[PDB]
Amino acid sequence: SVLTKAIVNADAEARYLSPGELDRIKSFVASGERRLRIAQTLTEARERIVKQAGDQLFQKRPDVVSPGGNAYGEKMTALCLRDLDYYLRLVTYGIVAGDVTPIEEIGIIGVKEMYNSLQTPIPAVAEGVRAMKNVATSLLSGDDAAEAGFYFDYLVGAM
Amino acid sequence: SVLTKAIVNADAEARYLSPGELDRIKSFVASGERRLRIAQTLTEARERIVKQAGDQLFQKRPDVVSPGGNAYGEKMTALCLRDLDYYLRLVTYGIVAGDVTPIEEIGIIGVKEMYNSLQTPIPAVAEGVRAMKNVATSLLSGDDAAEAGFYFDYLVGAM
Amino acid sequence: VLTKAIVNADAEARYLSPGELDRIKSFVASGERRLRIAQTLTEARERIVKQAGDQLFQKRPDVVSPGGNAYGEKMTALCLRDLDYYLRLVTYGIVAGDVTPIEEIGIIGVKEMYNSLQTPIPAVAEGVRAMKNVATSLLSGDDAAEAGFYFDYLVGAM
Amino acid sequence: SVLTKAIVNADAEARYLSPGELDRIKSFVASGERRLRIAQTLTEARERIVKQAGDQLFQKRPDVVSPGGNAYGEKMTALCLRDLDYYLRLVTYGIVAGDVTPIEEIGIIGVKEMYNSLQTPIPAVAEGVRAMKNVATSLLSGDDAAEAGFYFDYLVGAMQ
Amino acid sequence: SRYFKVTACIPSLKRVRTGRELQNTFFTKLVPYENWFTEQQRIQKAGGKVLSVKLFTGVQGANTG
Amino acid sequence: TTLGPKIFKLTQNVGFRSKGMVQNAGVVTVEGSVQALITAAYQQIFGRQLYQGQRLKVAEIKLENGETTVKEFVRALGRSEIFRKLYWEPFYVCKAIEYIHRRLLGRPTYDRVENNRYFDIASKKGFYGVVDAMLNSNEYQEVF
Amino acid sequence: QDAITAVINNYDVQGKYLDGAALDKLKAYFTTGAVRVRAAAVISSNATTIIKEAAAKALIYSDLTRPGGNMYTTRRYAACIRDMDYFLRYATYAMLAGDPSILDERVLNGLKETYNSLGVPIAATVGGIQAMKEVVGGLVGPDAAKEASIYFDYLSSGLS
Amino acid sequence: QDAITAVINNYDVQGKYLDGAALDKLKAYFTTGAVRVRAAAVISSNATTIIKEAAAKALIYSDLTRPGGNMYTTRRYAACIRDMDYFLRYATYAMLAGDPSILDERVLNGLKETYNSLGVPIAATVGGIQAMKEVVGGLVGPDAAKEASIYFDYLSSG
Amino acid sequence: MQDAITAVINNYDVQGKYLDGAALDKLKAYFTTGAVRVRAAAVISSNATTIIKEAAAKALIYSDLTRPGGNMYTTRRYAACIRDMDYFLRYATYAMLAGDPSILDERVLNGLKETYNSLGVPIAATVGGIQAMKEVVGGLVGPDAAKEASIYFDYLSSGLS
Amino acid sequence: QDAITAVINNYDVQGKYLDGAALDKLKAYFTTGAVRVRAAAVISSNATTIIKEAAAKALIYSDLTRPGGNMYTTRRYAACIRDMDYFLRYATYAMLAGDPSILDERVLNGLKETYNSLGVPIAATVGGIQAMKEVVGGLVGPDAAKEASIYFDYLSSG
Amino acid sequence: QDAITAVINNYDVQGKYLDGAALDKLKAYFTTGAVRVRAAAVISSNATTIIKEAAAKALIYSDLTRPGGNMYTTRRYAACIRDMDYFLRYATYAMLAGDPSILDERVLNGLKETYNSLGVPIAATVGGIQAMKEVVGGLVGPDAAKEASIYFDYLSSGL
Ligand SMILES: *[C@H](C)[C@H]1/C(=C/c2[nH]c(/C=C3N=C(/C=C4\NC(=O)C(CC)=C4C)C(C)=C\3CCC(=O)O)c(CCC(=O)O)c2C)NC(=O)[C@@H]1C
Ligand SMILES: *[C@H](C)[C@H]1/C(=C/c2[nH]c(/C=C3N=C(/C=C4\NC(=O)C(CC)=C4C)C(C)=C\3CCC(=O)O)c(CCC(=O)O)c2C)NC(=O)[C@@H]1C
Ligand SMILES: *[C@H](C)[C@H]1/C(=C/c2[nH]c(/C=C3N=C(/C=C4\NC(=O)C(CC)=C4C)C(C)=C\3CCC(=O)O)c(CCC(=O)O)c2C)NC(=O)[C@@H]1C
Ligand SMILES: *[C@H](C)[C@H]1/C(=C/c2[nH]c(/C=C3N=C(/C=C4\NC(=O)C(CC)=C4C)C(C)=C\3CCC(=O)O)c(CCC(=O)O)c2C)NC(=O)[C@@H]1C
Ligand SMILES: *[C@H](C)[C@H]1/C(=C/c2[nH]c(/C=C3N=C(/C=C4\NC(=O)C(CC)=C4C)C(C)=C\3CCC(=O)O)c(CCC(=O)O)c2C)NC(=O)[C@@H]1C
Ligand SMILES: *[C@H](C)[C@H]1/C(=C/c2[nH]c(/C=C3N=C(/C=C4\NC(=O)C(CC)=C4C)C(C)=C\3CCC(=O)O)c(CCC(=O)O)c2C)NC(=O)[C@@H]1C
Ligand SMILES: *[C@H](C)[C@H]1/C(=C/c2[nH]c(/C=C3N=C(/C=C4\NC(=O)C(CC)=C4C)C(C)=C\3CCC(=O)O)c(CCC(=O)O)c2C)NC(=O)[C@@H]1C
Ligand SMILES: *[C@H](C)[C@H]1/C(=C/c2[nH]c(/C=C3N=C(/C=C4\NC(=O)C(CC)=C4C)C(C)=C\3CCC(=O)O)c(CCC(=O)O)c2C)NC(=O)[C@@H]1C
Ligand SMILES: *[C@H](C)[C@H]1/C(=C/c2[nH]c(/C=C3N=C(/C=C4\NC(=O)C(CC)=C4C)C(C)=C\3CCC(=O)O)c(CCC(=O)O)c2C)NC(=O)[C@@H]1C
Repeated sequence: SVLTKAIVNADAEARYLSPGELDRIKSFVASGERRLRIAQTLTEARERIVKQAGDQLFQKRPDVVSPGGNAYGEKMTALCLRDLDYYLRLVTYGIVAGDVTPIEEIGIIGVKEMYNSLQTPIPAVAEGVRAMKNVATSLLSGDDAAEAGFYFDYLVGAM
Repeated sequence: SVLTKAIVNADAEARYLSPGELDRIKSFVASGERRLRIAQTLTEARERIVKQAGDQLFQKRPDVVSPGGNAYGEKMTALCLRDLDYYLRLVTYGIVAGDVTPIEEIGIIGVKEMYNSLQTPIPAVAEGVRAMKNVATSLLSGDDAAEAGFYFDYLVGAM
Repeated sequence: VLTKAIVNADAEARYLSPGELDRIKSFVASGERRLRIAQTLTEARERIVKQAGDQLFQKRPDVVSPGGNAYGEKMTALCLRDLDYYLRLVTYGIVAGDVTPIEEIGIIGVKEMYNSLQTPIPAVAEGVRAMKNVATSLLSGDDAAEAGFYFDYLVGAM
Repeated sequence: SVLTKAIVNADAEARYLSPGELDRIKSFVASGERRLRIAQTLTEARERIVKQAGDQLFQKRPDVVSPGGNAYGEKMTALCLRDLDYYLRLVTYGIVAGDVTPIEEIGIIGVKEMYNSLQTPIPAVAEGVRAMKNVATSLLSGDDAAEAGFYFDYLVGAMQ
Repeated sequence: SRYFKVTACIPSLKRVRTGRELQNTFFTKLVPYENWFTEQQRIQKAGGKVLSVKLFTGVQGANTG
Repeated sequence: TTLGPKIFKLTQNVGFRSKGMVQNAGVVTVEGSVQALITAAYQQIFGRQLYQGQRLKVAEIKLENGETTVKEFVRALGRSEIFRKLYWEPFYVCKAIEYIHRRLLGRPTYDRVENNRYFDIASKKGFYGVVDAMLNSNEYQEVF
Repeated sequence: QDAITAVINNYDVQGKYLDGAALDKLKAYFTTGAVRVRAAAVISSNATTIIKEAAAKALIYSDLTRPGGNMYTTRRYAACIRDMDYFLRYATYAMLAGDPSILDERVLNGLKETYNSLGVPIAATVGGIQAMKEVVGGLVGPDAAKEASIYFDYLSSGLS
Repeated sequence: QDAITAVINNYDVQGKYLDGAALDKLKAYFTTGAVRVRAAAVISSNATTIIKEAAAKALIYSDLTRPGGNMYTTRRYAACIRDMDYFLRYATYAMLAGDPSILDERVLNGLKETYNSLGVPIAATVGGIQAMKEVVGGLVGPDAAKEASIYFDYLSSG
Repeated sequence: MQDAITAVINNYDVQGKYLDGAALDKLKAYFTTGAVRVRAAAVISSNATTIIKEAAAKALIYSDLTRPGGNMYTTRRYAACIRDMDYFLRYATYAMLAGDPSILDERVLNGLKETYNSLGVPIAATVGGIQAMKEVVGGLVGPDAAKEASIYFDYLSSGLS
Repeated sequence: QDAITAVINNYDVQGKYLDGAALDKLKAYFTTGAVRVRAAAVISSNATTIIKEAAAKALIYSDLTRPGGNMYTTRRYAACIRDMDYFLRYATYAMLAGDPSILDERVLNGLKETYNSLGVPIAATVGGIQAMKEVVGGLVGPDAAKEASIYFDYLSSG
Repeated sequence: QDAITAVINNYDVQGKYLDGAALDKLKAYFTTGAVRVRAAAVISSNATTIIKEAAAKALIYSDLTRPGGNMYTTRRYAACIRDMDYFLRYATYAMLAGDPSILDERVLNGLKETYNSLGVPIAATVGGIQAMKEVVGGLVGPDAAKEASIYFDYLSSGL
């Protein structure tokens, strides 16, 4: 969260929170209620977002759902969709937290290593997240969408 | 500035700016125009703020302006007021920057060492800054005052 | 091999040990045999690459699919060119008696290069494995074992 | 041993053994059988090697076996010969290992300090090892002798 | 941050070393502004002489930054 | 000795040793000695190799070109955020200092005098202060 | 951790998406947040004085400061005030966070054992913490004081 | 450093309190700020692709990649794309900052000399930077593009 | 660490005995096995990534562990678990070349149980993974090599349990 | 190094055994020694004040301290007084030693170059050193002052 | 690098597979190899004597060894003979390698600058290298001497 990040920087410096840091905390607490609503919206639309994004991804990448491809087969396709669902849940957590740190710990550290063992292509996963973003953006209002976009973009950047 | 701080953290991590970091930048740019006005107000009232704070300080601490005390004598009293003026200028810089870093480089690093050579008591200097804050607060509107207060408090904490 | 021995000596700050010297002698004797093994693969190079390419594609339809990187004539040619490059590196390795020549040209920064290209690294590894199998068949058993080591290293590296 | 050295380098790097390292291991295992024979030869001739070397040393250095000298007296002379025997045993261990490390841990670290407390002259000890080398070389075939010589030389280098 | 490029030569007066010491003896290095003070002292204590000092990065006497 | 652990020294810098011949060697060589040292750095400071995002390439680059020396590379790893995250942030401050000490200086602390010195520094200047003090120690300079 | 992250973590182990009940807890924190920020700034500015006043209330003019007392000698006195500062800084962090965990992870873990080895008196330390709380309570004001008090009490309970 | 700090520093050396003229410059920056933040987020998300596209435009399918070219061998290829990434990241930093100084302090200082010793071709590198600029311009959109372009041009001129 | 050759030497050195035929026979036994071991090691190194993948597939993945609330849930934990698996594999390979289990004791085995208990990593699952790796390794190395490889894997498993 | 060692070193390069003339120089040093020890103790006790007084004489109430001056800002002020302390400590060491060499080996080595890069003014620094000398002269007393002065002058000339 | 690697590198820049002409160059090196190994063993065994003889020819009984000379004092004397040993060892390495590159990478680079700072006399050092060459030439025998001489001359020219 925003607050955790600020505290951690202060502790490293062994100082009390800087005025600037304090100001950011103030802004965050005001923003929070709006953030909660944005997260709630995505949670309700979660099932549809995942479904739509999956279809888009498979259209974009025929290969992944092909006999050679990792995603191919019902079991595998389900797992790919489960992964998309996981990332969406993480994004909602991020919006409420106001920082990517919660997202980062659960999803972005060691992600490369995990997927490499699985042999899943990382770029395809990124495309799926991009697809989810587009679906999510449509349901969200413009300002809400921008906030959500940042978290979605981070995920895409991370992988 | 807030911006410099964010960039520096990113460069250390060797990553593009995090969404949360970007959000704080967005908030800051919106705040900036209001911040500029707050700074302008204090600049105009600068001469009076310093003057008022000085005799509050001298009343609070008779010793400093006493034959033993560092501040005693016209030359010394002028220098004490000069110092108060310096700190006020630094505070204005801080408000526009949105972070204490500009203040910190000019005024808070080596401050102890400088004053110890001078033999000036550090707590008295802090009291003077506190005094300046009270004068400044009165001229500022309440929300403006709170913003200004943070920077004033930092200075007091630093010394 | 000689470079490796010298480097170990320099680290120890000593003249080359008798044992180290003996290994150098053995290597120079072996070299002529090594050259022949390399020559054989060079002559068969075109066919080895072609067969290995095609062999690999059978396993993985996806790599050469509309989504996939390899798909299309230009792309397929580039994939085959890459296989050819690795084969050339392997031949260089056999004559050198060390993986170092192979390693500097092909294995350092390979991950980064392919990630920018978006080529799947595992598929590349399969292609090298495929090349090994073709090469092994043409080589005599003892020759094949020598060649195998270099091929295995490449597969291990990526 | 060769193998231990290779493994240790790999673990420091936190990597599997390199092909080059593996090749050295292969060479060592092939050499081992020859090495075993060389070691066996010296073990069988051990008693004579020590005896001959001792005599040479005492001729080279009358003083050590003289009333003033450390080696003088039966008890002391026995101990001096025992030391020579110890070093020979270490050399055999070295040949099978293919490295001086086995020799080094048992015999070459703290050797100066030990002998200085004893007051034994280090150069005389070195001469005895040199003497043992010459005897050992004669019994060994030329190529075998060269291998054995390296280990003997190391000991002489270690002790001065 | 300000950075210093420093070239210095250091002699091993206490003991002779068999391994190459040329890297240790003569080095050109990049030093953070803060670290340089300590590094300068270390070279002086070793008895090494600092041939050249230059400010690689940053601006002469910038008031803040 | 063989009783010890293995000690890595950087004998030469490849960057300034521009080849006088066959500039575009391809096979080059002696890259490994640097690249091994870099691996061994991570093994000493962090204990393990880092994950893919986590490594710091910039510090590695400078060391490879000979801009920095080994001393300064070690400094960069101690200063690094990941090093703070792994060892500073989760522990009691004294537990932290003791672990950091063993990684940077290669031994447990001897006495309360050392421990106190670092505890004091930690309270004025935090994690950054503690790590600098260890690397700026004369003891560090003598051994390494 | 912090309150926001604590909620997230509980949901993550369940694998559940955030729900209204969870949202309500988050909402509760957000309202308290503004107060906390103001309190933290007050504490930071007055930190030196807070410590001074608390020492005056409990530590000084006591047997501790007198010869043969734990805080006798400049070195010991300085140590004690350093510890006091630690407690204050961490309590401020905890108050902003809305979670006691940081106190457990940094301050509380191993403190009892450290103190016992040192021979520092725990009860006196606890007394000092309670004194700091009282001083802090005044400065922060009543609404903030309640929040501030819980973290101070948490530290005290841990030490005891 | 940054635009805001630049103004402050110039005033600090004068010892002058901040004045309206100074405030106006700061105000100008604040309006531009929002645009810059949006641009930065776009660049970060599309960074890998930006590099890929730029390489495709200039670096690959070229003599450089062919044997005897500077970017030949995996190691060199990887180095070149790493450098490209650096330029992009620092340009993004500069755009947020509104100041060219960070480019000078990190990227630009000593780069020419390094490249000359290495034998890296400067003109080709400049070409790559210009290619990245063009790709970036598209993604960021026109208002952002003007701001982005100046930093890219600054790198090129350096 | 110690190796088979050094182990024989050390045993003789404490006795003070010169090397004897019985000792020689043990050394000779090792020398014959050596060539096989080197080949096995090269096989394992090349297929290490796959070995880990297969073993994880057999035991670790598609399980409660990977599901939320499981030890290997989250990317960070997943990555940690596969890193540990790689360690076990690399050390077992080292042991197989050496012909001695000592290195496992000195590096891997010492303090592992205690570490795992503090972490809350499940030992039985880890042991299961090691056994799975053994089975996969056995196939690749081939029968003669497999017997040798198996003992070191079993040694690790026994230590942990 | 030291007066005693300096004499020895001069003789060693000549290869000459120590002679009466050399002995006389050594004897001269031995008489001066007691005075020097007393002076050193005085300086150590009054070091903080010496620096304060010298700063008052030269550094403060000056353009340097005013904005745009070298010693402006707390950080720079603190640096300058730290340097002053260094000079004082080393001069005290030199006085005890009876040799200017230590000043060359530590203080004179690299500082000039550092200052030139920084743009610190040498003349102002020299002024500060001269001021310290004057203050020191008073405290140490006349016999000690002459000895103390030479080392201060040596620093200034360097 | 090595003769073998040099051939490889030349082919790699061309991109050419190894050809008979290239093979012939490699074959040439292989024939020379046996001679080189014999020479190296001779040098290693006689290294101490080689240095002694060369020193006797140039370094000792000279102003250098006399007080005020560069090689005066035990420490300096030991340093000079250590340098001589370095040159010998590296030349032996180069002879086995069949390439002068190692000399450039380790010995030759930065030596001039080091020596100038130290005040070591370069011409005397060069003289010593030449002396070692002459002694080495005798021991190795004529065929080996030609090969040995080139590396010694290379060192001398560099210095
Ligand atoms: C879908 C966009 C792509 C895809 C996915 C895919 N994943 C698996 C298997 C797993 N995925 C995970 C990932 C996670 N576990 C975590 O803890 C997190 C963060 C909360 C993630 C994202 C895991 C652990 C598994 C292993 C099996 C399991 O679920 O227990 C598969 C199938 C298994 C396999 O690859 O053999 C697939 C297909 N694959 C693609 O190609 C899509 C582009
Ligand atoms: C006033 C609140 C207290 C006080 C002040 C005092 N100051 C001096 C002398 C100096 N003060 C400064 C301060 C600064 N230099 C900087 O660069 C900055 C940061 C921008 C500051 C704040 C300096 C450099 C001086 C030296 C003289 C000069 O101006 O050149 C004095 C006189 C010196 C003396 O006491 O001997 C005094 C009295 N003293 C108090 O007790 C007040 C509480
Ligand atoms: C085939 C096994 C797989 C495959 C290959 C593929 N490669 C490219 C493009 C390039 N690949 C290389 C490779 C090398 N250059 C070197 O110097 C070396 C070492 C000697 C290698 C191996 C390079 C540099 C390129 C760029 C093109 C160029 O050289 O000019 C492509 C095309 C991708 C593109 O964007 O152009 C492809 C398809 N792809 C697969 O899917 C196979 C598994
Ligand atoms: C001997 C023929 C001449 C001579 C030698 C001499 N050298 C030094 C000191 C050093 N010389 C070197 C050289 C090397 N170090 C390396 O790593 C290499 C490359 C492999 C070389 C050739 C170095 C670095 C030193 C400095 C520290 C050290 O001990 O290594 C001295 C000592 C001089 C001093 O005062 O330090 C001497 C005397 N000088 C002569 O008189 C001969 C003509
Ligand atoms: C007198 C020269 C100056 C002065 C002194 C002063 N001191 C206090 C209070 C305390 N001073 C001490 C100091 C010590 N305790 C020790 O253990 C030692 C070493 C053996 C020392 C030097 C302590 C501990 C106290 C606190 C009281 C206590 O111990 O119980 C005061 C009063 C401050 C207060 O608020 O209590 C004063 C005035 N003050 C000056 O300015 C004089 C120049
Ligand atoms: C003050 C209210 C009481 C007091 C304190 C006191 N503490 C020490 C010494 C130490 N204090 C610590 C404590 C910490 N280490 C940590 O990691 C943390 C958490 C961040 C804390 C709080 C440590 C490590 C020391 C030991 C330092 C050393 O080695 O000297 C002392 C000094 C003890 C001594 O003998 O020097 C004192 C006096 N003592 C009281 O009586 C007060 C009640
Ligand atoms: C790519 C567009 C072009 C290219 C790149 C290339 N660069 C190198 C090597 C280096 N380049 C740098 C530059 C930087 N290091 C930094 O830290 C920064 C700023 C953050 C930069 C920009 C450096 C220092 C090196 C040195 C070697 C290294 O890997 O670190 C190479 C390799 C050169 C070689 O032969 O070793 C290459 C290929 N060259 C091209 O062909 C493109 C036009
Ligand atoms: C004070 C009389 C004058 C002055 C000093 C000044 N110095 C610096 C910075 C450095 N000084 C050194 C060098 C040394 N100082 C020493 O005492 C010694 C040992 C004898 C040395 C070698 C160094 C290394 C630095 C830079 C590194 C660092 O500070 O850690 C400054 C700061 C300049 C700046 O911030 O840009 C100053 C101000 N300048 C004056 O105004 C006086 C004339
Ligand atoms: C006499 C007690 C024993 C003895 C001596 C001996 N020395 C040499 C030759 C040299 N001795 C030195 C010694 C030094 N040079 C120094 O700088 C120092 C330290 C101050 C010393 C002690 C040197 C360098 C030489 C070389 C000659 C020269 O200086 O130019 C010899 C000559 C050997 C020969 O002919 O080669 C001898 C005999 N030898 C004994 O057996 C005595 C026990």
